[PDB]
Amino acid sequence: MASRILLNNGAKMPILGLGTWKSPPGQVTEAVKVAIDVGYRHIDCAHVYQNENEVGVAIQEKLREQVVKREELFIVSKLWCTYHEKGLVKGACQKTLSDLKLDYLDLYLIHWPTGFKPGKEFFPLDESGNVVPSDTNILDTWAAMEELVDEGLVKAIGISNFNHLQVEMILNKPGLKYKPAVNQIECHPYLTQEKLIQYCQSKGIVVTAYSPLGSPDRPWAKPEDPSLLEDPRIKAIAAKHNKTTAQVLIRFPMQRNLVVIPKSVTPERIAENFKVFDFELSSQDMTTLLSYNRNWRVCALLSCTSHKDYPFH
Ligand SMILES: NC(=O)C1=CN([C@@H]2O[C@H](COP(=O)(O)OP(=O)(O)OC[C@H]3O[C@@H](n4cnc5c(N)ncnc54)[C@H](OP(=O)(O)O)[C@@H]3O)[C@@H](O)[C@H]2O)C=CC1
Ligand SMILES: O=C(O)COc1cc(F)ccc1C(=S)NCc1ccc(Br)cc1F
Repeated sequence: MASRILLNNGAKMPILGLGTWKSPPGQVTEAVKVAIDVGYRHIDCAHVYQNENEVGVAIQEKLREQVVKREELFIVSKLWCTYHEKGLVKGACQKTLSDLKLDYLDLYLIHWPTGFKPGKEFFPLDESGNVVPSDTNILDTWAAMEELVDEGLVKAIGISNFNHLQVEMILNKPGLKYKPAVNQIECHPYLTQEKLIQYCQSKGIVVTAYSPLGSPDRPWAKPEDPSLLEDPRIKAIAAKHNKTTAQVLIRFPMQRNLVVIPKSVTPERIAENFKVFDFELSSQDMTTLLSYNRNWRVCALLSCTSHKDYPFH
């Protein structure tokens, strides 16, 4: 399969990227170096992941090594919730740029639709454990994102964890200058996202699927939770194709015209997850995988559920 998808900013985005949430800082530099060596050209980052400096060391070394050219990389990061303020967005982007050793990002996302009170804490809480909101809305945050394009800091802007009505708000913004290029959302066989995907695709927004393996390392995992990688129905499809279950789980979103960003810090798995361009799931395989939907989310957070803009129900 073709390795890149065309965005509505005219640029092409690699459909397979390396995720970096939870990648330890002492491991992620090697992970990214290995990823680039074995063919990855897209890295998904975020300031809140607390490892962009170390990701950046890897990127810079591979650029300095001339393993790749900067134009061939597609580096994504995300504006954290405590920086949804006019006067904070540029500096947040610039900190990410400085950490990543870059002079531009290929794509910068509003990480979650919810703004939180600015300050040192990423999740400022009241004394009863509720997140403390910001008054700033997604439209004003979007205007701030548009300025970053116009200043040359980012080539594309987009959104993440926006629900249907929030995407629509963005698209219906008075005076909208740049449409979102991407909506990055959780998506896998247990949370198949057909409705939100069709809406976004119908509007020309590319969807990136996060947690495609079900985020087995999520810190709130419980032993009784469903496990994609261990689901014998998925293992059976993998066996039929002489591929791993992870490879099926990665190929699945690719054939839905999604971008997908599996995370690993294990060199062998980083390579395994890239070897997904030489096999095809049938339509029956695809529909069978879709049938496993159970509306199950890795990423949700009780402390944020009363925020006016919390996306999920
Ligand atoms: N926008 C947002 O709000 C969010 C964005 N994301 C992004 O999406 C990325 C991917 O999602 P994430 O939640 O990290 O989880 P994934 O679904 O990518 O699962 C990662 C886990 O799977 C393991 N794994 C990777 N490859 C294999 C394999 N071939 N066989 C078996 N196990 C494997 C990893 O282990 P190991 O590393 O030990 O090899 C790790 O424990 C994130 O890292 C982040 O970049 C994720 C959540 C939210
Ligand atoms: O968020 C990520 O990329 C990956 O996950 C995280 C990554 C981090 F570095 C820190 C926290 C999270 C959490 S707890 N994320 C879930 C979450 C955060 C905010 C809101 Br609004 C809702 C929500 F569900």
